[PDB]
Amino acid sequence: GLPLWMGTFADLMSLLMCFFVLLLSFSEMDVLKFKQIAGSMKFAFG
Amino acid sequence: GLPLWMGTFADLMSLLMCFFVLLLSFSEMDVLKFKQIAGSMKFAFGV
Amino acid sequence: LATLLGLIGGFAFVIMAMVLGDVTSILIVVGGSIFVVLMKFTMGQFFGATKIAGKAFMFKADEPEDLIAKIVEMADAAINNTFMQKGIDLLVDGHDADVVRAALKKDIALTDERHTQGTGVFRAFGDVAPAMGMIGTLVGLVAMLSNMDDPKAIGPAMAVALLTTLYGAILSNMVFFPIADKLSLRRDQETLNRRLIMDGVLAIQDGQNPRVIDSYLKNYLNEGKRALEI
Amino acid sequence: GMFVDVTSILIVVGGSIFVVLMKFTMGQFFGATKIAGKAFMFKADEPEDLIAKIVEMADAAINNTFMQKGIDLLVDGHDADVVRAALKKDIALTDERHTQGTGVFRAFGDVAPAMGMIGTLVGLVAMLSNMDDPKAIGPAMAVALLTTLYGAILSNMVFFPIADKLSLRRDQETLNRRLIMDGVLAIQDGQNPRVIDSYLKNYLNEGKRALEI
Amino acid sequence: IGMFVDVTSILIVVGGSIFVVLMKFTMGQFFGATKIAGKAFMFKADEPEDLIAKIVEMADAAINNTFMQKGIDLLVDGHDADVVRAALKKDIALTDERHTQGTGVFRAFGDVAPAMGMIGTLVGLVAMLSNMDDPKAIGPAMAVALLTTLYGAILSNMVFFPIADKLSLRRDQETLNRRLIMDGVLAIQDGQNPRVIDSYLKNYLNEGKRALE
Amino acid sequence: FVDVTSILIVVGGSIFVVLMKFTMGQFFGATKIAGKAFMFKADEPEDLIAKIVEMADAAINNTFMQKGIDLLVDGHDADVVRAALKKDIALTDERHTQGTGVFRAFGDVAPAMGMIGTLVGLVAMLSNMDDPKAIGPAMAVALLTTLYGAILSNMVFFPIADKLSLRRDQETLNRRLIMDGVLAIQDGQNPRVIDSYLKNYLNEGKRALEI
Amino acid sequence: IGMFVDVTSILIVVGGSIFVVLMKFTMGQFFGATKIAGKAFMFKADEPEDLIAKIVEMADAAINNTFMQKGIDLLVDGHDADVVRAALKKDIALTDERHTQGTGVFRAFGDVAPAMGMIGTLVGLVAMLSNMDDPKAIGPAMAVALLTTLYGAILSNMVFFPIADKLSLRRDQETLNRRLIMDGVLAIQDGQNPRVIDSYLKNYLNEGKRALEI
Repeated sequence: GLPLWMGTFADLMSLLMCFFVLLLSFSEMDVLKFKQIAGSMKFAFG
Repeated sequence: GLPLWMGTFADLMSLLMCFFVLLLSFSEMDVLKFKQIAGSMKFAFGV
Repeated sequence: LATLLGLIGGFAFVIMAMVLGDVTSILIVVGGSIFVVLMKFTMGQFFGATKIAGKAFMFKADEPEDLIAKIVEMADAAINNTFMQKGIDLLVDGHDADVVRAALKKDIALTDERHTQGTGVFRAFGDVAPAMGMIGTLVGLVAMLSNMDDPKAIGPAMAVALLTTLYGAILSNMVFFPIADKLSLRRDQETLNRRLIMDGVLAIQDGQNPRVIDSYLKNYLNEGKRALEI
Repeated sequence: GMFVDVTSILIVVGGSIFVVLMKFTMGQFFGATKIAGKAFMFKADEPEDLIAKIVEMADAAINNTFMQKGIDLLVDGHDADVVRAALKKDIALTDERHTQGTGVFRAFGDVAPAMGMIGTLVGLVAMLSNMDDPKAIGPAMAVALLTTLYGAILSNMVFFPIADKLSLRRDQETLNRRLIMDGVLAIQDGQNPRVIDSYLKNYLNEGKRALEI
Repeated sequence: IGMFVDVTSILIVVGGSIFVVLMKFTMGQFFGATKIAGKAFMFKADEPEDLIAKIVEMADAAINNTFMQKGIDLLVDGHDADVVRAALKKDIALTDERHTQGTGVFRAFGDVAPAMGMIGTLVGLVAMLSNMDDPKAIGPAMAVALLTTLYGAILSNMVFFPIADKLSLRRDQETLNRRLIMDGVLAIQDGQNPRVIDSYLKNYLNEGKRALE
Repeated sequence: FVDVTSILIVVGGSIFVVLMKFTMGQFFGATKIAGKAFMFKADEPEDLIAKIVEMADAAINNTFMQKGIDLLVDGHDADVVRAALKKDIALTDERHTQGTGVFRAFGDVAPAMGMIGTLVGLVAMLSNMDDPKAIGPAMAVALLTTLYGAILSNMVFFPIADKLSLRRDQETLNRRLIMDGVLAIQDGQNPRVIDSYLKNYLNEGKRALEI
Repeated sequence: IGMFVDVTSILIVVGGSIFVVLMKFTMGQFFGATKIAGKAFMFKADEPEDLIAKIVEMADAAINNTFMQKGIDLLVDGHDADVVRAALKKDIALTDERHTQGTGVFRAFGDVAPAMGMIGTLVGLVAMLSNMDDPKAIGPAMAVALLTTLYGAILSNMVFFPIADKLSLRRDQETLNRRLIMDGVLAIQDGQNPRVIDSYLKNYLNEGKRALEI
């Protein structure tokens, strides 16, 4: 199988995902920064 | 032991979670949305 | 209280199935799972496993009580079941004890092997479903990252990709693994039934006392997972 | 308010019950529940009292069902073979019954966290999909967190400890039944009380009980 | 940079897996495992029914498969049953050992690949989070992390593990075929009737995974 | 960081689960054996070999050696003393196995209790959200529970179990050496041959690397 | 780059792993295991074919490997065949156990490192969350925790586990060569012709791992 530290790591990461989704749910993204990030990501992926 | 795919799952979660941290790098807190978020959380948890 | 537990189980399965139902997301998971499984089992064996699962989920096993009653009523005297009819025909045709024992034990081992193969196929499906769901989720993540246009379309789009992972989990813990577990339970039940038929047929052919064979049948009844029912 | 609590409870408990009911029949589950109840309110008869009772009968020649069965069989069955076989059958039946109960509760314990993770994923998908309605992400995170917490609590504090306590009770019952077996066999053989009392001493320090000394 | 990220992800995953496996297995062992996997994939194993028919044909009379040719040569060389049986068992053990080692090699590959995916993910995520204020720098880092995780998952679940179970299934088929050939050779040397040995060999048709009727 | 509530939650949950598994007396005996195997040191095998050679030349500090000598004084055959020593060795081995098992149970249970405490803390903070600036630090203390479990699952309980198993190996080696010495003494063998036989044990499954 | 180096993180990982391993291994045992790993990495195991050639070349006459050097020295000492067999078997078993315990030490290190990395990233996450007013300047505060996790993963997967696997491989090769040398010295003491022993020597060269080569 896998070591149990992997399970603890997965649970902690899912918990932090939930918390960060909550944090972002009441935050506004800068449109210019998001456009720059989108362009860089599109260039990186082909 | 644990399921063999759990590793990837942890990876995936971390991946996504880090992306959200990136999405929070250029974010701007909105007080009003926080207000109804807190109200909804209080209503949902039965308080 | 039994009705309450049955209702809660049915309601849980219904709500989880409605969460399952939404077309492509399940399709990637099932296609990947099938492709990975076919490296271990030929399509004929997979279809045989599905046949066995259907027969186990649609036809109830014959309870040991009616089998014991029928065996003892033939013993005092001297039918819908298949194996018992075959054994009865085998002894009435006229044969030694050893050949009948060998034939019925071969049939029992064949049933055990078939049920074990079905259990193995569905356990392989359960093992490989979440990994393929995760692969589908990662491909969806790549697509959404390569089509980054609107911030308000980040939430839902990601929620679609992650959806695939969910399906894998729902297919792994609520479909394939439960079917494997039910197949194992059906294998144990059918092994017990066939062993009881073995004992009864051997006693009838050997002309043993019906009382001792009745005690033997009760003793075989009082063992196994049934021990909790007493 | 109540909706998210019942949704989380439905996911976790209903999924666990559905999977176990596919695994174990309903009557067997109720038998396991009865076993757990009888093993959580009734303290096991400690072996020292059993040794005292056994040496009392040995010197001479209630409050224990197995001892009553053994003495009833001894009064009727003169040969030691039938008594030994029947009591070993009872010992094996009790062992298998407790093992099946432990298996049921451990099956619950393994199934529950998977349902907790599934509920977490459902809540996460709902939160990501809405992400804009305040009245739609509160319930989603309520479901996610409550399913994870209920899965963890039921797996590590309700079902696994009950299974472990059932295993402890099976060990204690096996020791008690074995001591009764030795007592009845000695009284059938007419053994001296002192030699059997010395013999049981190493039986006391078997396994877990070796830590106390 | 678009192809550079793909090259970097492939380098991380495949190079890490190769290095870790090479530390575990001899490099010629890796060649042997690759060759046996290629043979087990490109070629179809002889049907046991065909082997049974051929064996009963020679039994009545008293060869493309090499093991059958070796058995026939041993039988015609005027050797006793013990030496022929020992040689056939040694060949069967050698084949089983080769297939087990190949399965082990590919299982090691499939176990190491997700770990390299995790390492690449962590490297890419650190590169992103450290270069937060550089829009031109998080694209490649995110792409490396995501693609290395996806490649680890794909290689582990679709390329290496299924090859391992395919090698295990081919080991089962090879062992069954070689055992059938050995049994047929022993029956021919003993001199039994064609019908009884035909029935005995057809009894093997329902062994293991072949129950598909 | 330091939090009394978090460590109390982790230790209380772990103790409750283990007391469901083991009994209170067995847990206290496990703590006693851990203290005895930590604050004390096992006698060097070379010292025991020299001690047995000294008695071989003459014809007593360790309790097992004293017991063997006492059973040797009162004219006892090889079988009875061998059975008594084997019984004592098996009892000590099983006691150490029980201690290893209970500390393994503690190590396996602690992180789950940490995760449960973290989830409860997060639920409380979510149900009592008042100030945005306190959404960060609050979960911090919640995470303090999880970290604690991790530490207790990797720095205390698992190392204690491993040390207990190592001490079990050391004690079974020492008692096997004492058994061989008593057997040689009752056999009246030469000091040199038994010295070589005892020195053959100096390269056991853990002491070979010091060479 | 400086974003992948952190003194506190590597300190946490290495100190925790060393402290946990020292609970079950003495410092002398750890140094012995490190010496084993260094010797097995820097020196190459002698080819079995070369050893067979050297044995058959020295058979008719009546030096690199120390095992055969001690064998020929003991042969000059003229000990009994039982003494030769006992001493050679004892040396082979001692080397086998030494390599096995070196592998055990390195596997303990490899199994302990990622858990310490997880502890370190938990500490990093707590430190980051205790100093967050807005989720803006939490990039490097997450990078350091992920750095601890990456250190743990790298040390577990590419440094310690490969060393344990290489130690196991070297143990197998050393056992094979030791068995060949023991058989050769036994044959030389017996005085048989060089050719007869070679007939049965080469049957079992491809044992286990080497079974794939044919």
